[PDB]
Amino acid sequence: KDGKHYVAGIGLSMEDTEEGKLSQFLVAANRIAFIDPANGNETPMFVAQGNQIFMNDVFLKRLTAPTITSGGNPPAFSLTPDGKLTAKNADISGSVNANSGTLSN
Amino acid sequence: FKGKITESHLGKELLEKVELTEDNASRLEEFSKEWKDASDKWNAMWAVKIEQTKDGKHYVAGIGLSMEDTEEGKLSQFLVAANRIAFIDPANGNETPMFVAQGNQIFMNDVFLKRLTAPTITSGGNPPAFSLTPDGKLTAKNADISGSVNANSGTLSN
Amino acid sequence: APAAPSRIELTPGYFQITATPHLAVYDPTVQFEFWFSEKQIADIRQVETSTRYLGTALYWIAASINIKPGHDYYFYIRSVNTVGKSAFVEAVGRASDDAEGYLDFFKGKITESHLGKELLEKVELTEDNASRLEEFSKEWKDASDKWNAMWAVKIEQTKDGKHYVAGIGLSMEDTEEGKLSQFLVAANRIAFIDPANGNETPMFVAQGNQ
Repeated sequence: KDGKHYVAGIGLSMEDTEEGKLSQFLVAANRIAFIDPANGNETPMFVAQGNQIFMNDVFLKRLTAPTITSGGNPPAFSLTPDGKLTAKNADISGSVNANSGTLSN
Repeated sequence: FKGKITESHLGKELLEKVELTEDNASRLEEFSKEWKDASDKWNAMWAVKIEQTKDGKHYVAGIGLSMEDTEEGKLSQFLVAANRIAFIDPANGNETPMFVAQGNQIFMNDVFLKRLTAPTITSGGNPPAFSLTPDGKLTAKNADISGSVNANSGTLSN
Repeated sequence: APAAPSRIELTPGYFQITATPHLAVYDPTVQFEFWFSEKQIADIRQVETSTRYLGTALYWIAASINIKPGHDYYFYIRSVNTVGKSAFVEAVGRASDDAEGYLDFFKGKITESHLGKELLEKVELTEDNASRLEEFSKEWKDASDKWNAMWAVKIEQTKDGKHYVAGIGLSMEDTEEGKLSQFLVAANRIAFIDPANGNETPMFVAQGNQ
């Protein structure tokens, strides 16, 4: 288009390195979407586009994220790489072991 | 994204098509077509759409990669319409999947991230050990903080 | 008249809920009628009309794709005998949440499938330094007069007497409810890249269960 190129494609390959044969599945596309058509469903449940991934409810074993946000401007809760935890309320059924505290009441 | 996929070429190609109508009729299909649209520009798509009919109802599954022409430029789209998308690492003959997507749910093993934006986070369980809700609530069993706790109010037993 | 059960235990499981009752007074001559529901009904007299009839036994297990993890489902349990039915009692149950357990269940389900034994568990090629690509799309009828379809590209190689296999497959097979689709990718590195503006940095890399 107007002198600029656009290339997309999928590919499964098995190549060789000093260790042995390594397999690799690759998808180069601007938007990768997964859709479950059960009972005629059309809402995607995994859409990756522009270095961003949008997913529905997800089940996990271990997460390693240095930044976690609740969304919104003035987010509701947030954890940041400096160890900061920002929240609006907190119930703790046991003990709060802090090195310092500043409370109004 | 559902709307954008519906307003695409594969949305009415891999889906919205009702080929075959009688019971026990199954078609295996795979095409590779590039053609010029009404906008005098080329759109291309390669797809494997396999469909079956049972009790008068249609089950269609498919893989499809296309690139079409938007107003600003060419957009490429890879789509997988299936009831269960699974990724498996076969190293040393492993069969346990590491990414299973089914029914608007994604199950994964440990994952590394740069930034997460989730309103609800749960530890899993009847009474979750820890939880974070969109109303700003942090529920936990113990809280060890190496610095300062700056709060408007506090209610401690001891 | 038989009394309502004192307690109901519900063992969770991967896409499944167990249900066994227990009475304060033991009586082996009574059975239990079990009904399942997804949404709570305020009225109790129309549970028999608005809930699925799970069955009648001393205990039951409801295992289906419809039951999802992280969701609360309702069970209506009653005690019946030669005298008559008893009062209906509510119970709340959820499936398991362990992603490791669900991935083990999914490994079992994939192994108990046609692509599981197609892209894996095949020992084609035996000599060293031998490789083959094989792309096939076949539809065939099973012994149960149902049709199963599949399309798979499989790469296999041999080195120093060991087999390295990778594959990409899309299939729809027959299960006890009808037909179910599946898309399997077996490879040592699964990468998603956005090539806009000459970008090569992947935005999703799956490898080594990470």
